[PDB]
Formats: sequence, structure tokens, C-alpha cells
Amino acid sequence: NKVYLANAFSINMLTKFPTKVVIDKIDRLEFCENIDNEDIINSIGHDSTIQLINSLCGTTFQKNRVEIKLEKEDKLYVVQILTLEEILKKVQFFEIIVD
Amino acid sequence: NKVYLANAFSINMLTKFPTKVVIDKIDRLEFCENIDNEDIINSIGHDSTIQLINSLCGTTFQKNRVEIKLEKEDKLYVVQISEEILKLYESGKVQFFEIIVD
Repeated sequence: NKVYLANAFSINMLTKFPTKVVIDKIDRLEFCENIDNEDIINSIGHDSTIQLINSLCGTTFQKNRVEIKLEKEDKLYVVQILTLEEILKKVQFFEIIVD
Repeated sequence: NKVYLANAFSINMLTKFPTKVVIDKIDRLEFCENIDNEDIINSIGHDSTIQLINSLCGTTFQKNRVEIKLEKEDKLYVVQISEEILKLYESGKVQFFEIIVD
């Protein structure tokens, strides 16, 4: 089981077919809880994104692009849409689980 | 139920959460067989993509842009884009996918 963070989900991440995926819209509390750990693989490359999540979840990610390829049992966490004030200002958080 | 034709899949297309989708990579034969039908809903807005599909499947779609909103049981057929359109399809950068929603 590996767990990724990105700004979107794409069909291009899936390796095996046919594949079942469960998708849920989650709140900021759930989102910050599950991304705040050592094993999560960050694939968000825009700094403004990286700041937005570091501000709202009090984490320390650095902009790091990776081409992620999801396998059975992998999880993907997605944020969709600076300084503190701006970040507080529209945003959604999703959880994607592969089977 | 509704069946769409698109050039992308997006989380915003889903109406209820949590939701499950089954995704399959299909070949040209199954793709063209499933979109060559009366009640399909064409969401593709570019002419490049639409003549490419028509060339390949022998269909006669038109550039029609729509906001897709998938509910339970709806199906989506996607042409996934990873001179300009021909380069991608013959570079091995265009693939075809079946998405059934739950």
C-alpha cells in the first residue's frame, strides 16, 4: 500500500484494467489528518498549491513533481480549487481508493 | 440511463459522494461499437478530436459542448489525450476507456 497526494485524478495513473475506484469528497479535517505523515508521496508541483496545504494543515511539503502510477490498495488524496489571508479565502478535498 | 462521449474524466462529473466507478482500457473496436449508437451524448467541443473519432469509427458527430453530470448506472466513453492531434494518436499517446458509475 502506497499513498499519494496530487492536484487531480487521471485515468493515466491506473495501471491494471479493469479497475474499481472509490471516490469520496472529504472535509479539511479528514484531509489534513491523512496527508500529515511520513509515508505519503507528494506529487504536487505548484508552490501556491504546496503553500495552501501547508497553511491549512500545518505541514511541511516541498514542491515535487512525480509521475504516479496507482496499483490495487493504493490511495490518492486530491485538493482542487498566497499568504495566510489568501489561503483562507471554493476548495475541495477528495479521497480516491483503488481496487 | 445516460451514456456520454468525452475527451476526459473528472471528479466534478460525479453527482453523489461517496461513489464507485469501474474503469477499463478498451481497444478501438469496442470503443467504436459502443459509441456508434443513437442515444449517446457527445460532450466533445473540438473539431480535431471529433473528426478523428469520426474517421476512426465511421460516425458523424458534431462539435457539441456539454456539462456532464454522472449519476448511478450512467456510462462514459473517454478518448484520453495522454497536426497536433494526429501526432498524439500516432505517437501512442491516445487511448480509449470505459467508465461505468456506481
